[PDB]
Amino acid sequence: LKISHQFPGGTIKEGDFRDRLVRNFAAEVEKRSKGAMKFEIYPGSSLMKTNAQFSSMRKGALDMALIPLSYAGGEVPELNIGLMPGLVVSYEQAYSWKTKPVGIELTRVLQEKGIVLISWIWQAGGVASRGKPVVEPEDAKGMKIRGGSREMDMILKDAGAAVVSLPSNEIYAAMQTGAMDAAMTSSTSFISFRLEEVAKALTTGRTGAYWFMFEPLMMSKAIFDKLPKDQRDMLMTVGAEMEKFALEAAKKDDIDVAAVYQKAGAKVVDLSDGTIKKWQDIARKTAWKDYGAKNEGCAKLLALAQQTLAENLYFQ
Repeated sequence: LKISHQFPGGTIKEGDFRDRLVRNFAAEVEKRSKGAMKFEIYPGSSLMKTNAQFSSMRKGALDMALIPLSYAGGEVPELNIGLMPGLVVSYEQAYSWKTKPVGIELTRVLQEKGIVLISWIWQAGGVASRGKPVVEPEDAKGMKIRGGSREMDMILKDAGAAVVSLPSNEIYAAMQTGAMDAAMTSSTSFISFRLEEVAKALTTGRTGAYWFMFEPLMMSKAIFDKLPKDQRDMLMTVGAEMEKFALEAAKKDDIDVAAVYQKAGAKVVDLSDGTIKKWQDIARKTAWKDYGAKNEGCAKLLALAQQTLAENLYFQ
């Protein structure tokens, strides 16, 4: 079975946690299945381009991939929820989605489009800038910035930025060549794409973040459904186990990224609660409106996601 992703390749012990994750997944499924299932890992878009992975899975042309979900928001607008500030406020709350109505609905929508959710993965982010740190939304005014998704970019546009769309594996080159002023991506990516080589400032997620992206490990439903039940169950069981690994790895990178950039000479700053709320309040007026209005499926997912915000405040 092939597993494709856009991130740098490494080993089980060392590298981009997403690459490590899928190698641990493969290794554990292999161990448990005793050779019945074997895997081949294709990092760094070595199998196919980043934007071809999702559709290939849907068609059964690609077995598995780990991809930012919202990259597919153009063909399936519902998926734009994968990066949309204000709906996710913490890792605990974001992972809680899985068994709640919002996660059940997201899973249902993906199944209808030919996709199985193997591991939930959420990642906090930040902003790297070729000049001043981008901290407050108003800092984006007049800058050209890659937000990472339609809905992140709708917020940036409101703030007066010009926005640029590209997959994160293309950030390094775009920053290098001055095609943009700043880029948002995950803590892990800031490290693995070596963006300290092409920026002077980093705004981290150490004291919280407004940017959280869903980057799940997924599998073609056409392929998954043809496998024997015992193998299907094993993929799902091991898949769920990977989520604790992703949780711990993303949090560690949220911290470690700061030291990487400091040692490289960058100006490194964090986000206050007040600043984070400013970005989330703009999201409600812009992104949430754009998303909810797109189709009834989006409206439904937005409503269900909002319940998890209330649960986070009012339940224990």
